[PDB]
Amino acid sequence: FYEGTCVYSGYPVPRGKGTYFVSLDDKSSLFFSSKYKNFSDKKIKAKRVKQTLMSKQFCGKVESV
Amino acid sequence: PGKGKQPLDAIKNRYGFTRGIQVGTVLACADNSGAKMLKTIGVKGVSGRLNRLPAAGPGDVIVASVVKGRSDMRKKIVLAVIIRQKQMIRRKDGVRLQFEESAAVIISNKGDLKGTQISGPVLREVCDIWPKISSQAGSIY
Amino acid sequence: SCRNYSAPRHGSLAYCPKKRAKTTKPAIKSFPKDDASKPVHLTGYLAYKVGMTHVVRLSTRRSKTERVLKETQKEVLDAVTILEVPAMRIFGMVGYKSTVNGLKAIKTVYAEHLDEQVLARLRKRNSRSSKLMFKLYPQKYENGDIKRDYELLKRESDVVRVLAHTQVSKIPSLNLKKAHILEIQLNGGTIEEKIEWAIERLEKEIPVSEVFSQQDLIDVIGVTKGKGKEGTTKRFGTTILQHKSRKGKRKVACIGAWHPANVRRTVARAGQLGFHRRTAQNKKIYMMGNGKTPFSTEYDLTSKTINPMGGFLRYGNVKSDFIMVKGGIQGPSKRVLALRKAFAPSNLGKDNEEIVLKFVDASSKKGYGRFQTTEEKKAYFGI
RNA sequence: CCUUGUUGCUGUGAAGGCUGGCGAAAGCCAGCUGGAGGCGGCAAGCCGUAUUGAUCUGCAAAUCAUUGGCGUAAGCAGGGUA
RNA sequence: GAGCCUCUAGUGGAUGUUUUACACAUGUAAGGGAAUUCGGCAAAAUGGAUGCGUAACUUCGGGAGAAGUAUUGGUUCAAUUG
RNA sequence: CCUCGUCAUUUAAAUGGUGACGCGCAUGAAUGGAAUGACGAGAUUCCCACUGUCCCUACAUGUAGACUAGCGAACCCAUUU
RNA sequence: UAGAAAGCGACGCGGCUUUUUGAUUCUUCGAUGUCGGCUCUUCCUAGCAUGGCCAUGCAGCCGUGGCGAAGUGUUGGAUUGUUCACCCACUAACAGGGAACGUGAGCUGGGUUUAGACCGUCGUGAGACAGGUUAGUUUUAUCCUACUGUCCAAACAGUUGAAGGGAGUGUGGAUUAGUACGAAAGGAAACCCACACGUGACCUCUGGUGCAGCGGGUGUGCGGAAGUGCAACUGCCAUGCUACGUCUCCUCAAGCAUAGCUGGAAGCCUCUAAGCUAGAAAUGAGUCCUGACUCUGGAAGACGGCCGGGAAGACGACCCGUAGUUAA
Ligand SMILES: [K+]
Ligand SMILES: [K+]
Ligand SMILES: [K+]
Ligand SMILES: [K+]
Ligand SMILES: [K+]
Ligand SMILES: [K+]
Ligand SMILES: [K+]
Ligand SMILES: [K+]
Ligand SMILES: [K+]
Ligand SMILES: [K+]
Ligand SMILES: [K+]
Ligand SMILES: [K+]
Ligand SMILES: [K+]
Ligand SMILES: [K+]
Ligand SMILES: [K+]
Ligand SMILES: [K+]
Ligand SMILES: [K+]
Ligand SMILES: [K+]
Ligand SMILES: [K+]
Ligand SMILES: [K+]
Ligand SMILES: [K+]
Ligand SMILES: [K+]
Ligand SMILES: [K+]
Ligand SMILES: [K+]
Ligand SMILES: [K+]
Ligand SMILES: [K+]
Ligand SMILES: [K+]
Ligand SMILES: [K+]
Ligand SMILES: [K+]
Ligand SMILES: [K+]
Ligand SMILES: [K+]
Ligand SMILES: [K+]
Ligand SMILES: [K+]
Ligand SMILES: [K+]
Ligand SMILES: [K+]
Ligand SMILES: [K+]
Ligand SMILES: [K+]
Ligand SMILES: [Mg+2]
Ligand SMILES: [Mg+2]
Ligand SMILES: [Mg+2]
Ligand SMILES: [Mg+2]
Ligand SMILES: [Mg+2]
Ligand SMILES: [Mg+2]
Ligand SMILES: [Mg+2]
Ligand SMILES: [Mg+2]
Ligand SMILES: [Mg+2]
Ligand SMILES: [Mg+2]
Ligand SMILES: [Mg+2]
Ligand SMILES: [Mg+2]
Ligand SMILES: [Mg+2]
Ligand SMILES: [Mg+2]
Ligand SMILES: [Mg+2]
Ligand SMILES: [Mg+2]
Ligand SMILES: [Mg+2]
Ligand SMILES: [Mg+2]
Ligand SMILES: [Mg+2]
Ligand SMILES: [Mg+2]
Ligand SMILES: [Mg+2]
Ligand SMILES: [Mg+2]
Ligand SMILES: [Mg+2]
Ligand SMILES: [Mg+2]
Ligand SMILES: [Mg+2]
Ligand SMILES: [Mg+2]
Ligand SMILES: [Mg+2]
Ligand SMILES: [Mg+2]
Repeated sequence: FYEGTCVYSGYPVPRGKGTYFVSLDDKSSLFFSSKYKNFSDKKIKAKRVKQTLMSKQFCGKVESV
Repeated sequence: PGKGKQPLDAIKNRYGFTRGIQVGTVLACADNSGAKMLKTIGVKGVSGRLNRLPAAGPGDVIVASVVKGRSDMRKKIVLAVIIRQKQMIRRKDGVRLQFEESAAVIISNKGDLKGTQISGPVLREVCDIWPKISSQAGSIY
Repeated sequence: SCRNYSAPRHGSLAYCPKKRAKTTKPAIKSFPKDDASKPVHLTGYLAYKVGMTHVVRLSTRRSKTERVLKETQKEVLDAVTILEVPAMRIFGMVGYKSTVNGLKAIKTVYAEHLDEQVLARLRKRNSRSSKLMFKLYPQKYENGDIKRDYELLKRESDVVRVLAHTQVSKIPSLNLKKAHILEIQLNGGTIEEKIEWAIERLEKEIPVSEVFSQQDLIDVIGVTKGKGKEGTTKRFGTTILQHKSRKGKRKVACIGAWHPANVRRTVARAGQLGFHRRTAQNKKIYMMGNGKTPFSTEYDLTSKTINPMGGFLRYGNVKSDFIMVKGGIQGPSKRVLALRKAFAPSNLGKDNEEIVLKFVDASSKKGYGRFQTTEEKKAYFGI
């Protein structure tokens, strides 16, 4: 069982962990931890954070769609 | 129970979430009635203990005064329902939520809404105990 | 003069004086009422605290008066504690007699062969002994002293209890070579039946499945975590004083009036906190199982043991039988606890409901645990 | 009262001066030069507002920390004399 | 001749123990933001230089750094103080 | 003095602040009277920003403190408490 | 609305209290720190809410007068140095008091009440004024006793229970039900579920903290790079600790006020004179914490130090290990 997939990191989230953040734009979004939520606020682009699943796919280190 | 000025006739069950909003808190108004900002002066249902400030969560009814809005409406006392909150909440299923900004919506003594449209997202649990809010909210979460 | 505003007291006087417990192992001091109408059964056991995890269960509990038509079912997430319970071994019995001064012990009788683990409790320092402990007692079997002893117990007794020890050698993480010994009461039938039931079982092993089953309510007795000497702010919960005060803010300001000219026992003072005996009533058994047989739910079709990835932090892996119970339990990992059948049955609706599990969490307790098995980790990373 | 010692860095830009424009005149407007003041921010120093802070069998029969006021001058100081 | 870091030249002892509570010098804090208290006391916030833009009143000197806003590192070039 | 004077404004709420009024216990003209500018570590009220002052406390650092070696006092004292 | 007495009760008369202010001067002038607030504990009842009842000008809803009862509650703010007062908001309700006008080697220092200075009124003046205004140093426990924990009196293993402590309180929703009751308008009465305050524990989750660990930049040192000192800044974060997180809290017996049964005195009557039944958040026990004197057992060796650890800790004490799934 999973809670979902983290918006910023790309990481799958275990049941009973993480949090949803809801913006006034009306969108609901899931984050793995406080670490990656804060990186969003500070406008760090995910592709530069080299341990993320997003970054690894973009570089072609991991096979993706 | 109905005592004093501005009594409430339409009591409902509380949920046990954390209480982010307390006396002194200024918060936005979400409806189209013409008020813009509300200043919290009291909470319904609170019996109190020494040195503690009264506090509320989503679904609770607050007493407030209108500090921004149209001229006919300012410096008057009014009742409102809390629809979203910036402090974190935990559902009994274990899911946790947090909104970007807190807000409330104005009601009559009988629990009827003052306006006709509500800006932005609203918490699911509120729509379970205040059914009229479901009709005119932006999105439900 | 009377004080200006009303307020409640700080802390409960039901637990004063709050002194330190004498030793870490508790005796069950009170047992539920006997009833001659039922078969002979045991009333308690010993267990070791492993650690905590969480589970998801299905529920359907609602007000009987709620007018909703649909049979609503809902997921609930709950925290649970795991206890390890290897089989205890029976090694003797005691009879008691009722007097104007309460219960008094008549005689104690021991098995012919006793284990090294139990003899080790009788000496103080383990590695320095001549081991001439029980070596002359076996003659009493030849002499008929045992047969005279049983006669006296059977003739003159009101209450009968067995002596049992735990097999510490099965739990290596304890670093312990002396067994723990507990006296456990027998309820049901008559004195004669109780004595015969006991005699049949000296030297043998009783599994936990004799005493408890799933969904049962039980009482847990233990000693809490220790916290050393502490001030009034933490020991009794009193408020901190004004920010600009000289001579310290974390204290009670006034400790009495002029008369009486002494300090009362009801005023808060600094001292020991923690390491006290406490009993938790009516906790419910969610599951019973074994540390090395995998299990599954109707919904989670993975097959896994109770052990999380990397084990529990300062314990490792469960190997024997285990019980799982709702909520938190006294003391740190590795402490001994006493389990008892509930003293009286509960009327509360939250206690008497069924339990149906759909998921149990097995992720790592060190750091953020993000996989449920080694197979998932090997699949997420390469190769 | 007599004889001596002690002004480093910066801001603002008075009087006086030179060009260009406007005006019938009187004299108005720009840009630059010049460097006045018991005039501003600071340094070395001199002082003593707050914390009713520390200390109160003190380091000390009046001290210490942070925070403050003035610092191109009815400013601070040694010796001789009344 | 500020604070911070180095060269020349000069420098130091009541012993061991990881050491509860309460202190005295300091750090950080979800949501709320003076509700605290005689009283925002203490703390936080603002901060240099460059440009844009600056009110009432006034003894016409001032107010004025009014207020309010934007910019600032490394590298490689043009141009010569912009 | 009566007095927390009356009316307006500031707050949800004003023994406070500012604006008006005046038979002023007992205002008033170098015993100096009245209206402003620039300047006060002077007294007082409000707003914006900001915050452990507070709700309601939690965790961590240095130095003392506990225990130990060497050195080694005083206030006070009818005392049986 | 009839009517002394549901509720009131003129004109008069008898008491109790010490929480107001007087009256008096017995104790202290080789010194008992003086108003208010903050903090914290206990007691009283003349009962505001919450539980059981009786009367009614008690239809129902809301009330009013009385009885046994002190277990649990009685709040957040604006002006003011205030106790007091007066308003706003919440509430089941926002009762009244005592303990050297409780509480300064517990704090604070706004008021009053030393020495500076202004104003008004009084005085020829020096000066006065329970008139107004502003600035004005809060010392010392290391003694005895109390109180809170700690060891010994009490070899080791298993227990017993004398006596002392004590704990859960309240609100709402749904259902009965738009029912009974009332001309109508209005409008009640268990069980179950949600919550708040209080109590005791716990870290699986989520916040917080950053001592161990990994990274980044500014000024200046070790010829460069690499490894790095000092001034200190900054992003993440194990274990642990913590609340803004999670779990927790009823059952008997004897009986108060009352309302009843049988029943004489007193052929009738009658709750009482003997005897019996129902009876409160109150009382006494159990479940919960502390643990006096005891009781049962093994064996010619036992136990303490020294050495090494922690789940325990101020120091002692407690839990453990020493030729082994021992340590490095
Ligand atoms: K962080
Ligand atoms: K008092
Ligand atoms: K007991
Ligand atoms: K100049
Ligand atoms: K001082
Ligand atoms: K010294
Ligand atoms: K130099
Ligand atoms: K320099
Ligand atoms: K204030
Ligand atoms: K005040
Ligand atoms: K102060
Ligand atoms: K002019
Ligand atoms: K100005
Ligand atoms: K007034
Ligand atoms: K006013
Ligand atoms: K006059
Ligand atoms: K005059
Ligand atoms: K004159
Ligand atoms: K001044
Ligand atoms: K420390
Ligand atoms: K020391
Ligand atoms: K005197
Ligand atoms: K005083
Ligand atoms: K009553
Ligand atoms: K009471
Ligand atoms: K004092
Ligand atoms: K003692
Ligand atoms: K012996
Ligand atoms: K008792
Ligand atoms: K945790
Ligand atoms: K943590
Ligand atoms: K150096
Ligand atoms: K964390
Ligand atoms: K009875
Ligand atoms: K008792
Ligand atoms: K012997
Ligand atoms: K040791
Ligand atoms: Mg208070
Ligand atoms: Mg501590
Ligand atoms: Mg002080
Ligand atoms: Mg963990
Ligand atoms: Mg010069
Ligand atoms: Mg000057
Ligand atoms: Mg200097
Ligand atoms: Mg001077
Ligand atoms: Mg002062
Ligand atoms: Mg904060
Ligand atoms: Mg914040
Ligand atoms: Mg206050
Ligand atoms: Mg200040
Ligand atoms: Mg004021
Ligand atoms: Mg005026
Ligand atoms: Mg005059
Ligand atoms: Mg008196
Ligand atoms: Mg004295
Ligand atoms: Mg005397
Ligand atoms: Mg005294
Ligand atoms: Mg009474
Ligand atoms: Mg007093
Ligand atoms: Mg005192
Ligand atoms: Mg004063
Ligand atoms: Mg004076
Ligand atoms: Mg002064
Ligand atoms: Mg570190
Ligand atoms: Mg090993």
